[PDB]
Amino acid sequence: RFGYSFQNFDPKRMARASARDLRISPKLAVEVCRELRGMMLNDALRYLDDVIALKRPVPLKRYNDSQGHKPGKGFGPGRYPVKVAKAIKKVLLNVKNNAVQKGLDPDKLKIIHIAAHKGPVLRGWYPRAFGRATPFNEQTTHIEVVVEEIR
Amino acid sequence: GKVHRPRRGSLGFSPRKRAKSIVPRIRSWPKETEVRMLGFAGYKAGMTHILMIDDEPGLTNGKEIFMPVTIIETPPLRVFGIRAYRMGYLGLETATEVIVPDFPLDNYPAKERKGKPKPKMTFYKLLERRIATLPKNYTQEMFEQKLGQLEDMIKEGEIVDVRAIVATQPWVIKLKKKPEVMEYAIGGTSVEEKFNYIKEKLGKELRVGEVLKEGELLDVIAVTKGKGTQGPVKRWGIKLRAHKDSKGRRKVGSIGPWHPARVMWTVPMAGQMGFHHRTELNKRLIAIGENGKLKLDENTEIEITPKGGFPHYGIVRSDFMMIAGSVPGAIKRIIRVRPAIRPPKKKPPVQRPQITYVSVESKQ
Amino acid sequence: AIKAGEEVIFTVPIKKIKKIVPRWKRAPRAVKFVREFVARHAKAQEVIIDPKVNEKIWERGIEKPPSKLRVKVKVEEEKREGEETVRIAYVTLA
Amino acid sequence: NTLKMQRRIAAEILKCGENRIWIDPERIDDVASAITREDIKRLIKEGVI
Amino acid sequence: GSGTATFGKRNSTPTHIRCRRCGRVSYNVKKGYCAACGFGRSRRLRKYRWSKKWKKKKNAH
RNA sequence: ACCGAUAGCGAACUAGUACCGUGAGGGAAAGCUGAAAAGCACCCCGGGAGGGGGGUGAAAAGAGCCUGAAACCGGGCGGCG
RNA sequence: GUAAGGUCCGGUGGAGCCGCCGGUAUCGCGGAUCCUGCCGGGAGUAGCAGCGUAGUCGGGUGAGAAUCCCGACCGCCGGAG
RNA sequence: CCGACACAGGUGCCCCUGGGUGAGAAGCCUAAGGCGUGUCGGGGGAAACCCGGCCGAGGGAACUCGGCAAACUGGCCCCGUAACUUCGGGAGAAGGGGUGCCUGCGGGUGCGUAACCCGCAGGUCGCAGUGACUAGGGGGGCCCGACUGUUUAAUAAAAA
RNA sequence: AAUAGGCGGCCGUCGAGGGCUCGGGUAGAAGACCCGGUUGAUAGGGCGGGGAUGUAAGCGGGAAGGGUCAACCGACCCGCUUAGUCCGCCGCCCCUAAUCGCCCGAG
Ligand SMILES: [Zn+2]
Repeated sequence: RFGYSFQNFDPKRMARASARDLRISPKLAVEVCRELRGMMLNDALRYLDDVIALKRPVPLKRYNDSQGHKPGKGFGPGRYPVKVAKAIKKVLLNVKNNAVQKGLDPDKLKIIHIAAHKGPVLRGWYPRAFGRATPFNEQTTHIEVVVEEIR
Repeated sequence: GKVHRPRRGSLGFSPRKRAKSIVPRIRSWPKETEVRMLGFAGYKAGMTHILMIDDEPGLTNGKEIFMPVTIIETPPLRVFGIRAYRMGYLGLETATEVIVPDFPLDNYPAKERKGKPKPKMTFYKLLERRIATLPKNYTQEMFEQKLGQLEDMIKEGEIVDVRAIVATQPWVIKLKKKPEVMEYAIGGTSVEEKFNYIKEKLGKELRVGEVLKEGELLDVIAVTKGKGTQGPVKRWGIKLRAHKDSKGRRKVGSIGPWHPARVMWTVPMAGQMGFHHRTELNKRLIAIGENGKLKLDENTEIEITPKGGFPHYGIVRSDFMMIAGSVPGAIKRIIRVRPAIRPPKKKPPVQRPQITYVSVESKQ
Repeated sequence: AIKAGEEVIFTVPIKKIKKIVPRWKRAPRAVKFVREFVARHAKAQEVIIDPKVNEKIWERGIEKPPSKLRVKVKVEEEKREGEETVRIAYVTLA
Repeated sequence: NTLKMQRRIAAEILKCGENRIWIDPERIDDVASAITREDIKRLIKEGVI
Repeated sequence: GSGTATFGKRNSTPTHIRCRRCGRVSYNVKKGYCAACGFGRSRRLRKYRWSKKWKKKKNAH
């Protein structure tokens, strides 16, 4: 995957980055992106740091089966996707670098578009009772992000 | 019907859910002619036993018998509000209420910790722990003007009832600082007299000795001890399944027939047990103490607190009541008492009985 | 508090965690409790537990850690890497 | 590297179980540097093993 | 018995080994002949008309 | 006047090959960059995989390479909520 | 155009395609517990217990250490591991 | 290695095994040798409920198709031992008493105050002395088959 | 309770009132709930009270005897000793930690 789903990208005012074939949960990636959308880059990085440190739960709105609630208001199911947070943090650092190279003030960068997709699946099998072999697969994730220097 | 047995448990206490508030509510009040506050509040202290000469009717009349007692400590209540009720379309409605302005607190047990002088507490500072938003720039003139307006409405006749708003004083017994606010009804048949009683007692302290009568029956309201989630065997007392059962023994056998094609609400199930709102009737008031001491024969006074202190509780320091029997709730629980709403035809005389022994030995 | 340089004595009540854990994890749970207690009370970002105190905790096997442990705590400031100042506590027997 | 070959060869040379071989915890670099049976014997003589 | 535990006794001498004539692993070793080409039992090859195996070799089926 | 890569011989290709059964025997899947590799020099970041600039090409058609549908999933937009 | 369906406009694509007359056919998809390929809800759920419940503290390598290496302590098998 | 597997099965436990207790290649502890890979970890009075264990006052099978499961007894020394009988047995029938440690003697084989085993007297502690581990519950009628043995590998072990 | 209630107070047209974070349970499967948070006895530590077992180690003496009837060995007993150990109970003392900090929030 190379293309982005953003329509009106402007190279003069915007920067973009992506990651492909990440070996993380696409569901949790979608959930984290939903929360990161619309935030400033620094705020998003601090958000991810808190999630990684387990100081801040991520709410679950779509994939939340058999998930317990968390202390405070708005919870409701939540969890701490550390691996997803780490990968997305690396992508955010990459896009920050792209903006800096283009010559955009890093303190005014707002995440205008961020999305996650399901990529290719790596197949595997696991043995089970009664001589049956059963699917045992990894689902990879694509991440895309484009930030804009607001004014 | 082949074999018949009474149902397991009572359906009259459903839902068996956690109590709405940890502070018990009183839905009904006794009907009395004497102008006095109908009830009191206190904190559970513990249990002991006494030996006394029985006086109520029965075979054991005039004989020495064993009786367990629950001691509950009762620091005086602060009467700080008056509320008026008019008659609405569907029931009573609150016409208005008025509370006294802030005053210095003269019973706060402050200690001169090194650095800074004594804190110099005042009311509206212990109360904000419960209300959290109290009147600002409130003065005696406006308080008196509001009281006069309330009296004027009473004279006009739109006020059908009046109640007194009181707050506990845990800081006196050094149990905690956050107070508890309740409202109590008053006895009598004239709203004007009830209002005058409350007005005379506004802003003052009230003690058990001034309201409750020794030897009379009461009803005790509190929230029982919490047990958490419990299975049907303990929650409803069902029968254990046969020992050969390979799918468990502490569960109900069948949860319903084929028709109706639904699980009925009357089938025993697991759920919350304990921490329920409950009322127990006809608990006799054996004695009322003062300052943690009980006077027996006007010549020897004994300290109610057992040796080593009450388990899980401190030392009784204020007025306390000795109720005959057991009361719902845990140690330190807030417990309310009201004059008996449903006494028997034949009841014990209203007076302290003859006590021959009080157990003050170590209870731990 | 404890500034860098001086030593203090603490009495860790390991007994507070005996019943909240299965009997056969009490020793490692006690080591973790000691680490948390020392870090919290000394305001140290890191704690270094001596093998001697570890052996004292493990003396009677994995099931019977001592109920109370008297330890010596010495605090220092490293200020390494420039990430503020890091406080390191050292725990020794008695 | 993983100190496996050195431990096995030292046990063989000393005629004892591998669990009875002691390696100086503060000379791991030297022990790993040793690659031959001659080097292992030299370390044994020095007392590192 | 008769299932998983039975297959653990396959550590004895193999029934069939390589055949010098046809090169297939079908030489019954204990009896001394090939179950595919008949080596050690006949001079001529073991060929049957109901069998398509010898046609599969030369893609002539 | 045969089929046009689930078709046509099982095999358009390292196919009677891989693989299954002790054995007799059974037996697949899998074609396509571009006219020309001109198959991305150099720069920033990342542990790396890769990402962003900048180049090549009529067109990335970028080797996971002609066209690129449906089912499914992520985002934006219009309506309901 | 009643219809089976035909034709036109905007976009992608990069080399073949159709109207009419007359013939020919492996000629028309919703089902066969149909066949082949791909993807959904179940689901970030079960499982990663039971027959031997084993790790902890300092140091080391390393971008990265509950899981790798060295020392001590504590344990399992010890007619079998 | 075989069973589709880094399968709790099978093949191969095929050959071999220091010290204490002890009749013992039993159980328990431990030396040598091996392992922490019968390879996911962390939290918790953090419940209900389920699997595997320990104890339960008073009664003692009133439960159940049926004492199913559990429980009683349990090693060793001495006394004592029924109906019946194919005279061999039943039989360890049944039932009763003792058992630790310490201080001194006697005895058997022995050259020996080497080693192994067998009795005797005295003092003494505990609720309990085969103190853990190991370690039978018993008796009386009836039916069937004489006994040891074999059987439906994967619901029948039996009077077949 | 779709007639989706009454009342006193506080705020808005910067801001009352909250959540996370902290020390603990009158509570608890996650959530929720309750008390405390320097306006302090919430937890730990020290001291004191009350408890459960049942008289610690060490030293001194006796002990059925044996021993060269000497030195020494000896199960067990007596005194210091209501001892020693321990406390998921209570009281007093700020000695330690209840800190720094972050985010909704009507208009
Ligand atoms: Zn052959």
